[PDB]
Amino acid sequence: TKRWEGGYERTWEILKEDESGSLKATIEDILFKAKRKRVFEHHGQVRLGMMRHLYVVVDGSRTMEDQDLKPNRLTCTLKLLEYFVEEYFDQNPISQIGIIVTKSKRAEKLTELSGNPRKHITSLKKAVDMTCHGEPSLYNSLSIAMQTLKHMPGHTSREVLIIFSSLTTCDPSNIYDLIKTLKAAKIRVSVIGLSAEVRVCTVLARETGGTYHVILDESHYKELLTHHVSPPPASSSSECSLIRMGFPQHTIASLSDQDAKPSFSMAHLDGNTEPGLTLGGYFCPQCRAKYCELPVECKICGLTLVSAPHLARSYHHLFPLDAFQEIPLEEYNGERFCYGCQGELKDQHVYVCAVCQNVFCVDCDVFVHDSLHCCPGCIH
Amino acid sequence: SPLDIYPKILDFHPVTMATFTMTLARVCLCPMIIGRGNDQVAISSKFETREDIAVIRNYGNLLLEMSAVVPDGIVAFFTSYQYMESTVASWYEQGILENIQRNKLLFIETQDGAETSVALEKYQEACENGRGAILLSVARGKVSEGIDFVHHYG
Amino acid sequence: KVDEYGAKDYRLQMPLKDDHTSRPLWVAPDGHIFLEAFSPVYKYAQDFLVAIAEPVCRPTHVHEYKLTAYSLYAAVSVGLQTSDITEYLRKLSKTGVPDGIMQFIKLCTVSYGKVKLVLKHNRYFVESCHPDVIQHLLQDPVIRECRLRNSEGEATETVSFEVKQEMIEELQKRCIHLEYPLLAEYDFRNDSVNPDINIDLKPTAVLRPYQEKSLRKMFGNGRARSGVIVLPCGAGKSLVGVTAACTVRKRCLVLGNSAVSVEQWKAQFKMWSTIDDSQICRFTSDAKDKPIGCSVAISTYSMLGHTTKRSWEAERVMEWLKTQEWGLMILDEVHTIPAKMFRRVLTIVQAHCKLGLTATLVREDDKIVDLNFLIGPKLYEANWMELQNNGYIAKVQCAEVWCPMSPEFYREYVAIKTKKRILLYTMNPNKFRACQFLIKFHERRNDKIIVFADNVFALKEYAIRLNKPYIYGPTSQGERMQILQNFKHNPKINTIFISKVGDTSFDLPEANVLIQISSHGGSRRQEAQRLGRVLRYNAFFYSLVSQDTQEMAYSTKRQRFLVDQGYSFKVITKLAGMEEEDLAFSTKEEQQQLLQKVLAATDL
Ligand SMILES: [Zn+2]
Ligand SMILES: [Zn+2]
Ligand SMILES: [Zn+2]
Repeated sequence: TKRWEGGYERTWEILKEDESGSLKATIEDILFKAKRKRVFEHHGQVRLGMMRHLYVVVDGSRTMEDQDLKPNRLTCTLKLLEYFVEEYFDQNPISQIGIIVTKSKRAEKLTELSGNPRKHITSLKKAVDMTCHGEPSLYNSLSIAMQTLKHMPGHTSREVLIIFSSLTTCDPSNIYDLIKTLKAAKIRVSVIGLSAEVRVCTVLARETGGTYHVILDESHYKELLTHHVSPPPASSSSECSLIRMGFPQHTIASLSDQDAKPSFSMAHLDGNTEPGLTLGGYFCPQCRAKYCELPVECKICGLTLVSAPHLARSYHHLFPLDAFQEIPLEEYNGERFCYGCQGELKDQHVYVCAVCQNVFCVDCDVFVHDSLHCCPGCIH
Repeated sequence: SPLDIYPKILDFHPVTMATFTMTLARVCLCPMIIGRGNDQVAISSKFETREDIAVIRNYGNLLLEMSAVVPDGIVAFFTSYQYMESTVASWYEQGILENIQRNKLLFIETQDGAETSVALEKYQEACENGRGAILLSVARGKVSEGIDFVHHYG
Repeated sequence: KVDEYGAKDYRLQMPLKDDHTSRPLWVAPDGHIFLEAFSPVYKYAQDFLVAIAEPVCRPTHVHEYKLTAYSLYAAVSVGLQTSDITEYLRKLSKTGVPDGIMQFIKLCTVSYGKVKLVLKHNRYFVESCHPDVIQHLLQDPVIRECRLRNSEGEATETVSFEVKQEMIEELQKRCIHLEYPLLAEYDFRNDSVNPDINIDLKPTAVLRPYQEKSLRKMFGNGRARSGVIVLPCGAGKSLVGVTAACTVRKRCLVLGNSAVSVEQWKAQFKMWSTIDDSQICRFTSDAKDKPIGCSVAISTYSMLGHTTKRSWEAERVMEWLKTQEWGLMILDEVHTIPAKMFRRVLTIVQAHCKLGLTATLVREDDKIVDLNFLIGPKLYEANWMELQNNGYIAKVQCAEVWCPMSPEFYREYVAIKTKKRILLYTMNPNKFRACQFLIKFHERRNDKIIVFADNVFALKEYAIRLNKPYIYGPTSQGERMQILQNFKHNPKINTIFISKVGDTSFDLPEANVLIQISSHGGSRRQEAQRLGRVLRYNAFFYSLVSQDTQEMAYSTKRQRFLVDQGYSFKVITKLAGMEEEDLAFSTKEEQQQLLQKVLAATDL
């Protein structure tokens, strides 16, 4: 049989009248039910993460000159890569990104593996005017990625992302041995092709544990990149994994005090133009090196400089707020004012925290569970 | 396909005349017939036009720009060994076969059984990785029915 | 009733406004329903009103529905009874039901199941539960010719008699005039006379909830009745027909309008029904895939109603086809059913259920009312606004941008009146510049463009000027097919011109920009169909008209259907960057040269 071949649904039977005007109670109930449409979780997915050293491999062959994506594959790929880098650094505080470009059967490490977002974006913008020639070489790119990631600590999740536009790759040696070596190195490899499915890419993704996808259009490309943004799940406890990192306070300098000390920035010193000799900035807690951007690993002492709010923004996942107990207004024998907004309690249901036993209205409960992530009563 | 010619080619009395077409969640095959080329000239393998330069150039261009869209192996069939060798010689004479070579590897099937076997083996091993390859053969050859081009092959 | 301000005022008629505003509904004495969309009970009220009345306008805030006899017949066809509908209408009134609506509803709903029309052994019979109505309609002179030979009393069991097969339309037309409407209910669950086929749709063709409502309303109590389902072309229309055919599980007949729509229906069946090619046959004198002995047969109009000598193979196929019953005869593009030759196609074949599907039910010559008894009542009418709000239909930003008439053309426009002015405002240089600017702007952003244009004579110089592909319309079959095939998967070419050919249900690929110039006179159906070719602000379509010409009135009068559907036409008077780049007809020399070639027609 079929679900639609039975009886016609009569949804209007829900409403009923008993006092010639009780429809107001029904519409009030409908309005109350309309709220609380969320699961009280902004993400609802992975509640933790792990440090990722992600390498992005970009094809630079003649196939990038194709105009499947306006204006050409290279420009759209670089723009979406800039967006991906921005989002990935936004959602990963202590992750690192390296960029490799394959061209003319060779691989060039365009950018070093680091956590600076501006440097990667600058390199990508510079690479827009490159020359597309030759054929890609997956073997060389994977060899470079493995050599760079061979010495990385085990607790970090080593991931390699390949954007393969051309359907042909030139390998100076056997590639399956390299795939076995990568599998022994526990390196995750994911490939996002553009033209069609390639057997070698699928085999590599399956053996290394990654995912292989093929782009349908620019929207699908962006969706795949956004899916790759999310960090992989992490084990409960792996090893003694830690890292010595500093928290440089943003100490500016004012000429009113006698300690107005100008200093050239370490990052700006390598530029062709005159480095910005600003009044102040971020001073390294270890060697007093001055930096303008964060998070940037210190050039002098090798210390990692991170911003504390960025790390703290994900702390609510570690200690999620328990759902409040829903109690009807009639059954609660106490104050009729919300503890959070001081508003009068007129809703049919009142929510009470299990810890401090305070009273919160529907709006305040939703605000606490969605944005505040902390019970105001428990703070006191 | 013709169920009316087999009963009369050999003395036969069929009572079935039954055909079946496979169906899947998606169309697994995309047959298409290519007529005139980019020059609006027919690419028919006519006997009077076997030595024609235009048709050979169109065939080479089709095999070139086709080799860059379908990866990991393309199986091409020609009318005869003589026509196949005359076509590949003309392609080698022009600066066109190198463009196909730099995309996919070219393997030619010959009458030698051992040579054909080793050519098939190297074609398979080249299609295993991302190099890709082209297998040129003849319709009326022992390699046409001796092997099956399973998925990811051809 | 009073005309103090020229408005029909019924303040005194319905004062029942007890408490206070919770019912989002208003009734009218003669008949009308007003619904407030911004109410918490909006969905339930919509579900109730759709099953009982058809809409007349669906803007963003206040919907307006109309009560008709056929709407009440459809409502009582479903399990809803008189008491339920009356009590729920009174439940949500906020003003009180006038004592002119209850009587009308009672009269409409009382005489619903009294008379039925049934088909058995290739014989049409009329069966009545109450024997008195047989004598009541016996005195009607027109009914007496249906019986042959005079059908004494057909004493069975319940009084019935046979009727003439070729004159079934006349008795159907007379019965509603006699306030005894006929119903076409086919209880396919228990037939045991029909060789039910093994059709079964694959369990992977999921359907949206809006199609679920229409399908459920079609099968209310285990039986299928004839009706009309209106869904947009971009939405899923053929899927509903395929699902209905699978559920009926009987021999299906599909009728299309064009010789290419039969291929579309065959593809839909091959995609969402899991039926072997042996059973599926197309009868259009093109391949002749042995239509004799088939489960589902797909053909087109203008061939089942031939008034001339028919082909020998076609004659034999028609003779075979007119000798057996059909289950769920499916009609496509039902809006153009009430024609001189298309109506008799219904009477030339015998079928139990007649299911008609269309996207643009609007038609001139007020022949849609005839379709109420030709096939059945208006079953489902999709709400396009909420359909596009779900994101499954492209939110097309409708535009109505006009261009001033150039002086070199307006003198000739006002000088001539003998129908020669059609080309004049069609070939307006300003409209040409606006169209070229829109084409270039949308090509610079890589958007697919379809340009509709009637008056193919103008379209010739309109398309050859820009050196762009165009479909004259009688070009060929292959050329149009290859042009449309390479139109979608080619970045080099993304704009085509169509001359009234795209005014039906074709396989045109997805497009985002539509620019129509010099369309038909007042065909709301044509504009609705053209708008349907874009949806599938994801997209937007423009209409170009010439000011101070009949095109202004035509565009105003042909958009009243879409505004009832909820679309709003923003007026654009200035185009940004008109002089930024170079366009055709920049100087007056070529503009005045155009006058000689546009007056060179002289078709006398
Ligand atoms: Zn330092
Ligand atoms: Zn509160
Ligand atoms: Zn608390």
